[PDB]
Amino acid sequence: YWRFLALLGSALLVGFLSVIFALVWVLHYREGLGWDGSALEFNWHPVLMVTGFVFIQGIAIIVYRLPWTWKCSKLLMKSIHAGLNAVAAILAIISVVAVFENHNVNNIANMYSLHSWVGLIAVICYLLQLLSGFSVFLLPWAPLSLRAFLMPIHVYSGIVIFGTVIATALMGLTEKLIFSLRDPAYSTFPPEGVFVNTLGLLILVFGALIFWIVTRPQWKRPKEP
Amino acid sequence: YWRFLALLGSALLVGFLSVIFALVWVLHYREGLGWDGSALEFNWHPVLMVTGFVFIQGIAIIVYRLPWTWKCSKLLMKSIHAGLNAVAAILAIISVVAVFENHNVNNIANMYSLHSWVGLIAVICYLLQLLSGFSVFLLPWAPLSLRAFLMPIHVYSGIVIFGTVIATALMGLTEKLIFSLRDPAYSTFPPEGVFVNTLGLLILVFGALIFWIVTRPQWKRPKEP
Ligand code: HEM
Ligand code: HEM
Ligand code: HEM
Ligand code: HEM
Ligand SMILES: O=C1O[C@H]([C@@H](O)CO)C(O)=C1O
Ligand SMILES: O=C1O[C@H]([C@@H](O)CO)C(O)=C1O
Ligand SMILES: O=C1O[C@H]([C@@H](O)CO)C(O)=C1O
Ligand SMILES: O=C1O[C@H]([C@@H](O)CO)C(O)=C1O
Ligand SMILES: [Zn+2]
Ligand SMILES: [Zn+2]
Repeated sequence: YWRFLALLGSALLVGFLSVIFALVWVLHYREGLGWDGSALEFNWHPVLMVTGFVFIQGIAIIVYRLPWTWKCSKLLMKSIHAGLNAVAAILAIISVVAVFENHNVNNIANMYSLHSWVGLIAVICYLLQLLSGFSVFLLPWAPLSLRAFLMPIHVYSGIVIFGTVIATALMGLTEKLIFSLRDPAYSTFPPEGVFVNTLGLLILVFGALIFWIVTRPQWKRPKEP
Repeated sequence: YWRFLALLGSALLVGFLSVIFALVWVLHYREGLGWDGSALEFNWHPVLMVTGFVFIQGIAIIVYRLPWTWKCSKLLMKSIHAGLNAVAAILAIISVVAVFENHNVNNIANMYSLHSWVGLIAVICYLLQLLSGFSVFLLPWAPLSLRAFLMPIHVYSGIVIFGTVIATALMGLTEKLIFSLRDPAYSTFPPEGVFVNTLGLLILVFGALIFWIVTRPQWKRPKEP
């Protein structure tokens, strides 16, 4: 229980450092934020993605395993889980729309890269996990048998999409650093290169912590009567 | 059992398509292979990495869950598991040495990228899982209690390193396509862009299949007496 406390502690810390490093990076090293820059608008993409898709979803994934909720309502924890994932969906759609906007405005191509393919798959599958999850596990009419055999799929899919999102983030960082750090070139180890690489590792470690927490059987929410 | 057969079937298929797509890509679209090209030598990197690190390790990770081995020796299955992971280590070290060689020969920088940071971490941790795994679980002198509490770490770490390796592969593809596809630019959807993006997705799906297989409790190797 207290070693769980230390794990949730570390996960929260690394996660918040991921968001801080995202913000510091776009504000300091890049040009900033804004709703038309146009790269000012683009840099909403990494910031949103880290914030909702990696961090908020990272937390939503393990919301049920907090002990101070075990004797809380299941319908309430379903509400927190659904809603937290929902904030993360909204933010990720906003983040993808930002890129489609900066690109259509600036006459760049869409969906040519592997980062966008994987990314868009993870987004679509995230909304399918959200819709099925909401129309089976929150909603009332779904027969208990349908919950019974959707559940292992739904847990697995959640972990898979989480990982895929981490992998797409690291691909995103790479694309941005290679495109942007031309002179000083990325190869020359410039300050933004080390800073962003570190943010990468933080996003990675945070994934590792969330996976550890979420795969302890001794911290699963104790089964309902 | 037969739905397991179909899963191992699909995993093997997608895995072999990953290796085929790697080879077709470096041989067709790039310049080829060789032990001094110098990019001929480099293109050993993706090919080796896909082959040993993604595929051979993908198989080693689920070797114990094949039913036709459940009433086989545990020491034998430990041998296959160890040895398969060992082939994958050898190949991955060869693959990293290839890059350090092409780069030192051609005066490029080392370890400036996030793909190399994560990649090198995954390699070091893969050799630490290999050494600890070999000096606890194959070797005789390790007290059963030390196996008892190393095991959940060791399973977790294996799954984490597998995923990290998948993420580093996708980062690698991205780097290579962005560096190499200058004219026709990657953005222009050239044939190699679609082919390699597809190889990316195959590497991804293969990871998903291996994770599904390896997290079915009904396919864990039945515990020793
Ligand atoms: C993109 C959206 C979602 C993702 C990534 C996701 C992910 C997950 C994950 C990873 C778990 C395993 C947690 C654990 O066992 O500790 C889980 C459990 C669960 N999820 Fe979701 N989920 C999503 C949407 C939803 C929605 C909308 C609902 C609606 C009620 C829902 C209901 C549940 C339930 C009931 C559990 C079982 C909790 C337990 O007793 O351990 N999920 N989810
Ligand atoms: C991890 C979750 C992420 C997802 C799911 C995701 C998804 C996407 C999608 C669908 C696109 C295509 C948009 C378009 O074609 O206009 C895109 C573009 C892009 N993203 Fe991400 N993204 C993520 C994170 C990041 C991060 C953290 C960065 C950091 C800089 C980044 C950098 C880029 C860049 C440079 C592009 C345009 C180049 C391209 O089309 O590949 N992405 N992303
Ligand atoms: C990089 C090297 C390695 C990786 C990635 C790795 C990965 C894994 C994974 C993912 C599992 C879980 C499989 C399952 O539960 O179905 C596992 C199980 C196991 N591994 Fe390893 N392993 C490595 C090295 C070794 C070595 C050298 C040994 C030496 C004997 C070993 C011994 C075992 C044992 C005994 C099990 C339990 C099998 C069972 O009864 O289910 N591992 N390994
Ligand atoms: C997935 C497992 C992989 C691992 C663990 C890995 C690891 C590494 C390491 C440690 C380096 C640094 C070598 C040096 O600095 O000279 C490197 C470089 C490189 N790798 Fe990978 N690699 C992997 C897969 C791939 C794949 C599939 C490609 C496909 C083209 C690729 C493309 C590159 C490129 C272009 C470089 C040089 C640029 C750089 O330093 O980032 N890698 N890799
Ligand atoms: O609706 C639900 O389904 C799961 C599980 O019981 C499925 O077997 C769960 O925790 C609910 O409250
Ligand atoms: O976000 C991007 O960065 C590069 C380039 O615009 C930098 O000048 C690019 O092509 C993107 O899509
Ligand atoms: O050496 C071993 O340790 C594990 C497990 O028993 C640990 O509890 C296993 O399968 C062995 O043969
Ligand atoms: O493997 C590589 O591809 C590019 C470049 O060499 C292509 O001309 C680069 O810098 C690498 O390290
Ligand atoms: Zn852009
Ligand atoms: Zn090179």
